[PDB]
Amino acid sequence: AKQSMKAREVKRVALADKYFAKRAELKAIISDVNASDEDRWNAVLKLQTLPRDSSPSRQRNRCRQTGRPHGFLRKFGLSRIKVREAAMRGEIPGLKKASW
Amino acid sequence: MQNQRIRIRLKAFDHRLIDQATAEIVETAKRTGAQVRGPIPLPTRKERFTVLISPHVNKDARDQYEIRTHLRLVDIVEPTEKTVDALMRLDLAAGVDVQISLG
Amino acid sequence: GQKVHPNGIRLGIVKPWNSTWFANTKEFADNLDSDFKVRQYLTKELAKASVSRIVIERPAKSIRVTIHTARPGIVIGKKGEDVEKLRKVVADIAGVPAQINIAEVRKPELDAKLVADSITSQLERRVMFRRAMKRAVQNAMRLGAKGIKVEVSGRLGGAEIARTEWYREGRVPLHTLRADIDYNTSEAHTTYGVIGVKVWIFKGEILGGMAAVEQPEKPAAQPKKQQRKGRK
Amino acid sequence: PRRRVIGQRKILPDPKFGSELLAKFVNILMVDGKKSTAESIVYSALETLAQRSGKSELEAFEVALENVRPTVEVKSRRVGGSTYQVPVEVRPVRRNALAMRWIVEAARKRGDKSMALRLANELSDAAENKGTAVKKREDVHRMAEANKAFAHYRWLSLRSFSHQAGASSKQPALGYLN
Amino acid sequence: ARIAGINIPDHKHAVIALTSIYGVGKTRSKAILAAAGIAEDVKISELSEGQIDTLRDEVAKFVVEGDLRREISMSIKRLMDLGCYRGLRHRRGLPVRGQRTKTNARTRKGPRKPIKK
Amino acid sequence: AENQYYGTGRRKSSAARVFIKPGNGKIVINQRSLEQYFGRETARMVVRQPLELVDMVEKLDLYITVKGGGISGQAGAIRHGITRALMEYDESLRSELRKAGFVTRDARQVERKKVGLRKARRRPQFSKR
Amino acid sequence: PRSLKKGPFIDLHLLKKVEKAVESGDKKPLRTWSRRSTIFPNMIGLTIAVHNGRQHVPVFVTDEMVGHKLGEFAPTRTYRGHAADKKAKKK
RNA sequence: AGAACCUUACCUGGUCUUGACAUCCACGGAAGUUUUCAGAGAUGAGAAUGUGCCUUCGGGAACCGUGAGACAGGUGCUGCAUGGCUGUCGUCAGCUCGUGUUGUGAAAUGUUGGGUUAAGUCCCGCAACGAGCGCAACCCUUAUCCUUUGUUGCCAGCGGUCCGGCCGGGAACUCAAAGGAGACUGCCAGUGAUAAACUGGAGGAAGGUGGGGAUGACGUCAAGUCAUCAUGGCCCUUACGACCAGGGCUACACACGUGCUACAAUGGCGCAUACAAAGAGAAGCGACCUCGCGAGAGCAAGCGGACCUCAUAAAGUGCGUCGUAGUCCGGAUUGGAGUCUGCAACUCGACUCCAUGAAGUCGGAAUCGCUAGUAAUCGUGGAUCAGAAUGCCACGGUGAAUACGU
Repeated sequence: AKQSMKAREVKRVALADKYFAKRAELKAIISDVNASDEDRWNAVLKLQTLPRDSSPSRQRNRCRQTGRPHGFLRKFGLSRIKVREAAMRGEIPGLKKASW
Repeated sequence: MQNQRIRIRLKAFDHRLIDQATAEIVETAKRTGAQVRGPIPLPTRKERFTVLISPHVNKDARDQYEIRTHLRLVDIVEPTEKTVDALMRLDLAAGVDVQISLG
Repeated sequence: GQKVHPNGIRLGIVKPWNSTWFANTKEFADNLDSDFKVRQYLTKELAKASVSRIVIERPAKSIRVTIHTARPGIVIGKKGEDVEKLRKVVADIAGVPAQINIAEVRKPELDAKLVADSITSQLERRVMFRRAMKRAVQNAMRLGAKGIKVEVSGRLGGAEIARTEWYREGRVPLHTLRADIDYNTSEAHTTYGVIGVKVWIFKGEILGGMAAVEQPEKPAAQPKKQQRKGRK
Repeated sequence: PRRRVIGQRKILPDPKFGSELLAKFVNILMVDGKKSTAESIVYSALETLAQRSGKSELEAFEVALENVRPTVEVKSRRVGGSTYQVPVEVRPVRRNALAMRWIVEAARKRGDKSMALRLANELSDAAENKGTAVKKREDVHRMAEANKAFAHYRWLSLRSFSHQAGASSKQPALGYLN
Repeated sequence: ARIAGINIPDHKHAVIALTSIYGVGKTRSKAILAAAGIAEDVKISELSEGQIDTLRDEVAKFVVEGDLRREISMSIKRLMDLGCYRGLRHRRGLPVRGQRTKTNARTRKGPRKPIKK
Repeated sequence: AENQYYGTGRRKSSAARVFIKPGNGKIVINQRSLEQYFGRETARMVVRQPLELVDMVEKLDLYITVKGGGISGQAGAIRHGITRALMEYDESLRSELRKAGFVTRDARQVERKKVGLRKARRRPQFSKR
Repeated sequence: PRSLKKGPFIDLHLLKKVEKAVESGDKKPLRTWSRRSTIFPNMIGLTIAVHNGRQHVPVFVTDEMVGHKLGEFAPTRTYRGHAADKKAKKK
């Protein structure tokens, strides 16, 4: 359900590439432990203001083929409902029902 | 501790699919080389999924799905790469991938 | 109207499926979406003829499509250009060098989805749906299969209210877990709204599908019964 | 209910014993699932009884396990008329397990410095017919020995039975005619 | 011997015995026992009072509760003139740091009261 | 068995491999002493417990390998692996020890958890209104 | 209780807005949406007006307020008390 | 099933309408990458690298901004307008499909009785006859045991040797995954109406349709989802779309469902001491490395997981200890420090650790699951998975009472 979160995610991967690539460990290099006596100063602590949407921490995905409100499953690119649906029709390979 | 001469892995999604695909690789390995190792079974892998049986509600029964991932050794006593090129090429049955390497 | 989960919880335990490929780890998702896409786009291209089963397969270094039809050579075209085009798009979607072979299923001239086409027409045109499901089952049992179940739903006959109805015949077990057996869910709309048929068809309880392998893979085809094993 | 009679299963032995009366004593002494402690709890108790008297290690154990132990039980049944009871004779297996259960509940709250002292003293106390479950054995057997004078819905059952072939006496029944 | 706290035993090992004698838990009690040369394997009830006096003396340097709980008084008092909301919840005892409060709550958030289910 | 008579002793998913011969009475476990592998454990008094019965703590010699399970289950397994192996005085020895209970294996097998529950078989409770 | 990632920073987003204002000695409400921010020496003496998701609430920034992220001083949410109901009549 | 914003419905604030996305026309910037800065971020300006792709170099695709239609999009309403899909009775022990018959018929009969059962299974028998469904079966798995492979598995004797399969070497052996064998309520005895079959009996790894799992009929219930998804009638399309930030479900008054771990001592503590199974890791985890109170940190050989790592697995075991005293159980709160994905952890997130220290004595009405690898209880991994678990899911440690009776 609901296209706006699916719309957000599709824009995001080109915006990951554009903002975040040049500014991945830059947080760490300029501020944190990699800034060992170098940087840590104001004249360099203005450089990362473009990436905020681009960040992997907002790259939630959900169901990669329709969208779904939570309950995503990363190994299929699918969800609870949509896995069962694809299995009924035999579209998924290697698929047992558990018995041992 | 007797070691191997070459390193080979056969990878498949169910129990019929590994036995047929292996039995065919072991056949190619005799048909293009003299010196052959029969396959060791190795600990097969099993992935656990739980999903709901229905679109909404209930808790009493739900659903559990399994996918097994099957590993065969094969290998060859001779370390001859030409046999491994042929091995991985002529394996186009039951949708198994064999992964090659040297050492 | 409990509707037990009619095939999903029954597979891979000597019951073949409409995909056979190997993946694991985190890339299983990238291979499955790609497999959905090739299933959706490829059967649309060979839609010129009716089609009875679809099998897409990924062994070492190749992608192999098996397709099953009511007559062979029919989706393969004339010359060979038609089938090189089918292999162009299978490679394009999966991203691996492509193969296709033509093959037919057991009882080819009958299939789950061609019964539901037959039942749908009467309903699409808003006339003669009160004996149509029964004549569909009769024809269906004259062309093959050891038993058939049909369930029809819709705003049926063009009615201003909903109806469930069904028709069952012969031997169609429902806890069965051995041999492939053929299933289709139709969905379609016409002027008054949506109709649908759930068509289960049952060929055989050991006829059709794979069989259980009758050996270990461990003794067979082995020209040298050792590497060393301490015996040299 | 029940389509068939179903008996007890096989129970496995424990790494310190091959005797049954010992293995069944450690078993219902089991809590948290961990028998491998209970092995010791039985053998540390039995040595303390054995210091109290040296003729046996079993002195207080064997008669406590007789004395706090029932013989009969009463169920309550009524679907019409008036309230009645039906006594039943039960199996040795459950007579024994009520008795051992009651010994291990009573001894663990007895509050002495070792579980070994607590059990040897609570078997020593019930052996002499003055412990904590002597009262429980005496009340429960009194009620089952007494309600043998009653039967499920007696007043209609006394006409109903003699019409459908049966006796003219007064007898207990398992929720049916008499 | 017991004298102080909620987990000091009588006739059990030394490791535990310093851990509610105020200002010292397990980590320091390991270093203290070593420093006097005392084993991490004697029961404290077996000692002279003057080995307990040597141990106690090495506890007594670290912050006792009397001064800890004054730091927590001044902590709430500083925070409430800010209105730092985390701090307003810390005062009342409201599980705020990463927790739910709709739970079985009575000891912190108040007893049973007349409200609908 | 073409060097030593052999017992398998698999109990509770642990297996005691036990190779028996005549000897000076000793035990070797895991290419070591009972003190190395089972140092400071009740498990050592268990593994002598079948050898005391057949009066073979001093004249049966033994070589022992054990993997799987946990501390009690290996002790239990070696108790079955010795009595299994003991065939080489009489062909009825292993028959009779089984009759006495030492080859007798418990009635427990593998079982898989089921879904829709909180445990192997243990459905959720209901108390709703 | 919670340290603010492993090494030192300042918060880059609040720095460019504040730095130019602390030079002017401004104490006027600074229109801020960027609430994922910390308090630092450069930030004392300012008044940072903090969007809550309905409107900005002014937080007077001072020397006593170090050890905190912005937004907690001004309402994060309302409470639940001990006596209320919606249910009533009015005609 | 992993909810800071995102998520995501909700709410408020910026900002635009072909629009995050496809094709089709028009304009500015190549996208990609490196890099300073303003503003909240959207977005933009400047620097430096590149001007690729196809071609009428008309012009456009790619990403991004701009604009127009056709058109895209819609957790848009209506679940007596619907499709797909599923929960219930219940493992009820019955239901249905074709057809005859008895009654004027509605409809029964079968599909109901007795005895027996997972069973429409089986003895007896009436109008039910023939057949399917539930159930039985094929099925995967275990159990010994046969059987083959012989590493990334193993080691009785033998070598290098600290006595570790690490390696010369060996195949007795588990051992992994698979052909399967064996066990059929078949036998004997009791029970049972002769009888199905239940129980007992025995050898054996193992007997109750061997142990486990798969496994659930027609279908009323106007049952629940238009919110995976399909979809008409039918509404917006400068929006019931869409880009960006922040706030909230997870508040706290309590009640309520479920589960977790405690209240003990079958346990905790101190010291000393032991053995797993299984599985996850191609933007990832990961030996060594230097740093770290610990968790972790950045670097990296390595990896494809029977090879490398999570991992010291814990409870349990050895000894001593403890007396109902909130303790020798429990350790919440809180001060205060250290960490993770990311500009950014404050309220809404997770983990480590230092000091102090409360609630809780097995909980009332109510109430369920369970027949044995179960139940109970302790750790483990995994699905999920940006970041993290008390749960779930599956595993392995230690592993129970009883099943008369309705």
